[PDB]
Amino acid sequence: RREIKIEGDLVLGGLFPINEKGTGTEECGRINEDRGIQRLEAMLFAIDEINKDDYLLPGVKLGVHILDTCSRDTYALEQSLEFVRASLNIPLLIAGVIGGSYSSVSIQVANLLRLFQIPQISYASTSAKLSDKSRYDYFARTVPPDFYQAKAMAEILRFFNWTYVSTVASEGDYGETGIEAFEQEARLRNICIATAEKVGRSNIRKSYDSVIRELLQKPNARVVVLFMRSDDSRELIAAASRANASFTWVASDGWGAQESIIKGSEHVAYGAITLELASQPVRQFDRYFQSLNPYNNHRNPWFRDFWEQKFQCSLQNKRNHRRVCDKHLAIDSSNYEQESKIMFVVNAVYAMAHALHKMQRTLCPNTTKLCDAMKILDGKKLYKDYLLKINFTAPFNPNKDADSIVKFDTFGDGMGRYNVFNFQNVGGKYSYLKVGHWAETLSLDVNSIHWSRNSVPTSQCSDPCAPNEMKNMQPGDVCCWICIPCEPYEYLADEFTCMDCGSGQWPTADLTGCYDLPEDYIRWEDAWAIGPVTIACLGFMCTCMVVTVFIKHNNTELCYILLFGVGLSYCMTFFFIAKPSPVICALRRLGLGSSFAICYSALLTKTNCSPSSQVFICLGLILVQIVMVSVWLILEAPGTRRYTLAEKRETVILKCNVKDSSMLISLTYDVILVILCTVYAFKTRKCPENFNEAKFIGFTMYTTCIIWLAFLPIFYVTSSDYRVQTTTMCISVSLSGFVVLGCLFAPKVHI
Amino acid sequence: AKKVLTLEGDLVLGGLFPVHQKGGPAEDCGPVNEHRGIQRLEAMLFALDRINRDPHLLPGVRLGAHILDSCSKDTHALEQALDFVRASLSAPTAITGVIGGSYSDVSIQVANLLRLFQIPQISYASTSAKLSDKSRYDYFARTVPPDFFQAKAMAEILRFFNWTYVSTVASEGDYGETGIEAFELEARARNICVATSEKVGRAMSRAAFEGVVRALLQKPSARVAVLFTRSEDARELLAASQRLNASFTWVASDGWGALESVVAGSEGAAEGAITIELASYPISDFASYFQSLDPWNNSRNPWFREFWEQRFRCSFRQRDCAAHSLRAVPFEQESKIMFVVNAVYAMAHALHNMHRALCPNTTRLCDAMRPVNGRRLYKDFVLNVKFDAPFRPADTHNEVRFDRFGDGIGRYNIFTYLRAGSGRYRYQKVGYWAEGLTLDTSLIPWASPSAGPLPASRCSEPCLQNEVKSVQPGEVCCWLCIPCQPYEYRLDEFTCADCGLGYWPNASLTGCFALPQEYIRWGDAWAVGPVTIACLGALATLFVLGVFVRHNATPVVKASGRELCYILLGGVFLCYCMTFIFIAKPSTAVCTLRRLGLGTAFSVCYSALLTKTNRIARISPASQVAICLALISGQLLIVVAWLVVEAPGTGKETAPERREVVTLRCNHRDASMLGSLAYNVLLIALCTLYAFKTRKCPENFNEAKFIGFTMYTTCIIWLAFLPIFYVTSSDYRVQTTTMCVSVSLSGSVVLGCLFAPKLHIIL
Ligand SMILES: N[C@](CC1c2ccccc2Oc2ccccc21)(C(=O)O)[C@H]1C[C@@H]1C(=O)O
Ligand SMILES: N[C@](CC1c2ccccc2Oc2ccccc21)(C(=O)O)[C@H]1C[C@@H]1C(=O)O
Ligand SMILES: *[C@@H]1O[C@H](CO)[C@@H](O)[C@H](O)[C@H]1NC(C)=O
Ligand SMILES: *[C@@H]1O[C@H](CO)[C@@H](O)[C@H](O)[C@H]1NC(C)=O
Repeated sequence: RREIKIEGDLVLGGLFPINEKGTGTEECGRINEDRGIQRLEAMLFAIDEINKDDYLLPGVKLGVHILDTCSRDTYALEQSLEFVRASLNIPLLIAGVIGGSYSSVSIQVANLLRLFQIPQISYASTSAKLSDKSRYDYFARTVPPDFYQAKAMAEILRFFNWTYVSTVASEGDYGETGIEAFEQEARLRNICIATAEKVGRSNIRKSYDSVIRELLQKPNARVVVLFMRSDDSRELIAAASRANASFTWVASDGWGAQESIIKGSEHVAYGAITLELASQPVRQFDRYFQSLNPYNNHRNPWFRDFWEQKFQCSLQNKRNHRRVCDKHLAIDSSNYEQESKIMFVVNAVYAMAHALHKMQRTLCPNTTKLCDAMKILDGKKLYKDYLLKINFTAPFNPNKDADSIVKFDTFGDGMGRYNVFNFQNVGGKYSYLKVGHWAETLSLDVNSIHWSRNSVPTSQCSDPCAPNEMKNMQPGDVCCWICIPCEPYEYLADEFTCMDCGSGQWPTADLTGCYDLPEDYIRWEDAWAIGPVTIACLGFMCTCMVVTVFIKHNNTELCYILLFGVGLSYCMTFFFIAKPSPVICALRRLGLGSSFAICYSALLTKTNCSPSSQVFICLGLILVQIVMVSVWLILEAPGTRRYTLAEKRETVILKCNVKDSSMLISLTYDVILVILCTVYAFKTRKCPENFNEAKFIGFTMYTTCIIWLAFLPIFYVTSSDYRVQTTTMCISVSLSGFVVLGCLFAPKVHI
Repeated sequence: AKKVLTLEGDLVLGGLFPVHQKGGPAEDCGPVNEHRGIQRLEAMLFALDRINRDPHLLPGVRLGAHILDSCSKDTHALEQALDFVRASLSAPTAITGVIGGSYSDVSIQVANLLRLFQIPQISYASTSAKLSDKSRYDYFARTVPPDFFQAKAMAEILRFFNWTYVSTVASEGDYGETGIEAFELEARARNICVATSEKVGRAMSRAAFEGVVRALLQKPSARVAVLFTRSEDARELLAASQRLNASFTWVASDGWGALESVVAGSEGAAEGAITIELASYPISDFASYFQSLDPWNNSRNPWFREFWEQRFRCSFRQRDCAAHSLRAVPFEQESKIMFVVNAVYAMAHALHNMHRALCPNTTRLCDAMRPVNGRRLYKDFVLNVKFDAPFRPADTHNEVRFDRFGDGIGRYNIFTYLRAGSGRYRYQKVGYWAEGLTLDTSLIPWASPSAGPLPASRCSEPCLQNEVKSVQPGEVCCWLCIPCQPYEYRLDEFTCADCGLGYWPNASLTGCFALPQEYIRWGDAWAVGPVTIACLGALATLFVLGVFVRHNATPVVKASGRELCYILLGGVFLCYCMTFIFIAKPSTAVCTLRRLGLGTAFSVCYSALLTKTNRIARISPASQVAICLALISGQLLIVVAWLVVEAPGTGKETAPERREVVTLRCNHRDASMLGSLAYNVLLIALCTLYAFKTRKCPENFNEAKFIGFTMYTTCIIWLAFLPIFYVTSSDYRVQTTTMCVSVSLSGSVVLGCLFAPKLHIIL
């Protein structure tokens, strides 16, 4: 409990964790060799250089005032009253405070200092709570917060195309706040978490083993995002050693590049990506620090205590338990290492020096050897104006690459530069090697990855579907999508269910590929209807021969009328053509019905035995009825059948959908009436002709009646298609023509 | 010169009473505030004197006072409050407990300073929402309600009068911005939303006020406005409203309160205004103890001299500052005086409870509590005080309690602005809001049921329960109502449910039970004649057969076919009977059976005609009868089979101006009757063709002429009626009428032809 103090025009405050936190009666016990002592001389070294150099505050001497905090909230808070007691041992005003290595310690000091308008810059505080300027108006950091660590790993997953990931955390401010930041960044970049959970401080292997087992049940995620401290980091690796599996670890600053994390379990941690803060070593500081001895370092009171603890020797009042310190003893590089945050401490000291120099230059134009009116200091002008807007190169830069520029953002947070460390096996010996950097955009070296590019783990949920054959549905989580197959005869849907085009459309690779591709009465007539047509053609040839001999004979008109009906029926089969037409279909139906009517009515005159005029008049009535349908709006253009239920690629329309429906009913009614009259008339007549003629006339009547009766069920069960519809019509008309010609030509041939 | 009011005691209590006014920039602490600084300081002094003497509250421990000033400033308040912890960080005296800064910024700064140093604070007068946040101020308590409890009171009073469409007026800075957000959020649950969330700045022009009043007037259906403004802002707003002749049922926050100066100069435009003020009562003991003080009596107060010099224009050199009575002088007690003594007594109760729970050995303050900690006191004793308020009226009951957020209980007195019959304009109390709302509705004449109350709903819904179609996003507060279409029903209040287009919904708008129809609507046109003809046809058959029976034993009848005559008579009776019974209620086996029999009956007549002309044309008789019987049986069997298979009966027109048709199973009989009609037509056509070649021999008393007449008549009637039947099939009513006429006409023609043989037999 002492205080470094050096008189000067301006003095900078100091708060360092010189003594580690203790318990019992003593508030703080052993001295901190690295966090406290090493950072103590770094600020003293930096402040000494400022005075020596004439390019920064030439006529202004910067003082020093450092107070121990012992890593305790209550003790550090009560030690900050000295910096404010003189703003109302002679008290002296404090220009600013450069201290605070623990987030809890800095929070307590920031709350007290913000009320009294005293700017403060911390050198290691990475808490996200201090980023809320509403609660802490006057606070700045030379180190990035924990927000950027989540952002850096968020871009890592996007760069490696990792979407299905598992996140873990730890109890405390670090684990809880860090894991929340990752979720916000992942939402914008489209990364979904899996089995997210947190671990406690119970330090029980049973709980840790349960966490490891909880990763086993989810094998789609082989990458684990770590937001836990170094204390329990080794425990999880040790826990993961039992029942080992394959996992990829994406850790944070807690793991870092420290080799103490892995101890005999370097197989489960293989191929792990860890983030560590970038910190170049300071060459000048090493020479300065090694030249410190208790003989001349009277300013630092804690130096004597540090020497006793580090060397386990006593300088004054040495007892027999502890040997007296040997002479000519100095610290050397054999057992000395640089603290990871030395450059941050130096930058913090330079931040006020540059800010004070700028404020001195402006508020004291053409002045030196102290200032004018720089006795009372305004926090708002110095901090919010002349401290947040700072851009100067990092002092003592080993390479002067100019990439490291000390500046403060809108919230006062320092620039965020991180290092991506990859864990790999080289020469059979595991080691850490940096494989990239993260200033503002993630940069990675693919070639720098060794023995880990063989697999390139992905851990991706919902591998994209192919909309051509299966559609997409919404699962329980929006991020993942499931493949659902839809029926093949509907067009592609981008994200929704496949909408149905209708009937007769065949979708293709295009999204709107489905279109009307109707068939034109698919040519099954060559296989099916050709036979009846060839038979009909043979009948037509026989009819032509029958006509030729009848024409040659001159009374050796009734035969011509009967022959005309047979000839008209012959072309009925050829009337049906694959080419669609709204007039040919109507004409073919009317012609077929008319031909049957005249042929059937021809035998009516023979049974009754002037008569020619009546037959012609009766024939005209049948023709008038046939053309009566075409007069109305019954006729229409052919259209594809609505066979939505049937899985037919193409639709064929040949009957116009209005002709066969109406003509078949009309033709059947007309045929039935004439057939019934002829049958009754034949029986009533007492054979008013030759014996052969009477038998032939009677036999012909039964043949047409039997054929018409047999064809009646065929019409109902035709199921009009490209083949059955044409075959049924051709077969039925062929039988009627042959029967009429068979019973007429045969009696003439015999006689 | 800074001065401190200090008293020696075992436990000392801090103080930050703003005795000195802020003043201008030149004078940091100029005028002395007597109403808010001196009066409250004397109230605390009286409370401390009373608590010291009374042997029931910390009986042994004596309480001291360390009272400072804030000068209505934040930095000065922090500088003065630094002296509180100058002894408790480890002659200066340890200070435990302070009584707040009597402001918002001052109290916030003091709480922020004392949170880290563990010193409890109980502000007697501080109403802010920031201080209610425990994350930043976890050691702050107050005996006054926060600024969001009056929002609860105003929302509740708006709900009581069924007012939901309101316009909010805000103010610049604190008390005008935070209150609006809390009021809106609380009104979201109560289905109340803003209309014009207009804000008024601190330096806001008069013509600008007129423009804002016109902006308020832009909404026609907004007769109620809630005001969150300061006193002078409200005064200017009422002045502008009076100039523009705009009247509203003003609702105001604590800023208006019951102050007469706010309404003074703007009477007439503020009638019916509703205002709420913090509940408080005068203290007789403090009033007697403040009036029992003159400058030469009290020394303990350093600022008492300045208060005396400010209040009376005399001077302490030599002047009236020694002859001034101060007795029977116009004096008024500040509203927030009881809060100071309540806070002091709460601190005393907390300290007494701590001493009892930590030093139970002797009444003397034990040494075990030497390390005083604010955390334990605040968590256990400060926040768990439940005691009757000191000096409370006997009739009323008051208890000082703190909530989980450190805020005191809320009690607001609602005020109304009246028109006295003989007196001037003045305020009154009509209710209070402690835990539940209560008002005297009949007390207010303006806001009375008879004096034209203003709902100001802006979405009045006088639509009937069956005529609501409120389908519009609009505002969640209310929506417009539209009557539903007659074709639809109001089954659901939100959306009209068009369950059926045919039936008209009933009064309840839930009976979607369809609309029937009747086929028994007898009338002079379609029932008087058609029914008589069908009945007459059956009767005519009875008369015809009577002649035949009497003429049966006659040589003439022997030549004619007896079976043919009987078959024809039976067919005529059968067809007439079906037509007569056709006017009946349809069912599964009534309408379908009747129409099926009619087809068979018609075919019987055709069969009878066929067997009556074949014999004449030929010139075994049993063969013709058997053939005709087989044809009739075959036709009936084909029809009968079709009933089970392809005779489905259903039909109703619902969409176009129609209800369910009056039919059970004879709805699709047209398709079924097509086969029967085709067979009947073919039989009729065959008979006509045979009759053409028949009648060659005029035998049987020229009976062939009668047969030929029937063929030329029945076929002509059937052919003529065929287009009518197809046309009439579109409408069920027309089809039924035509069917009965056609059946009767066919029977009449057959009956008429057979009349001639009857006449010859009779004569
Ligand atoms: N700034 C640190 C970061 C610290 C931390 C770092 C890594 C892993 C866990 C972890 O725990 C938390 C939790 C909350 C806030 C900060 C941390 C600090 O301790 O405050 C670190 C510079 C201080 C030092 O020990 O040198
Ligand atoms: N707490 C009060 C209330 C005050 C206030 C009261 C009425 C109208 C306007 C108004 O302005 C605001 C704005 C924000 C918060 C509080 C207030 C204060 O002055 O802070 C008042 C007890 C203090 C006293 O009268 O000594
Ligand atoms: C990630 O996916 C992109 C395409 O979206 C591709 O260009 C890139 O090469 C991928 N990166 C990998 C596989 O590492
Ligand atoms: C408010 O509406 C309710 C309806 O539930 C009614 O009972 C009450 O009387 C109304 N209050 C008025 C009109 O002041």
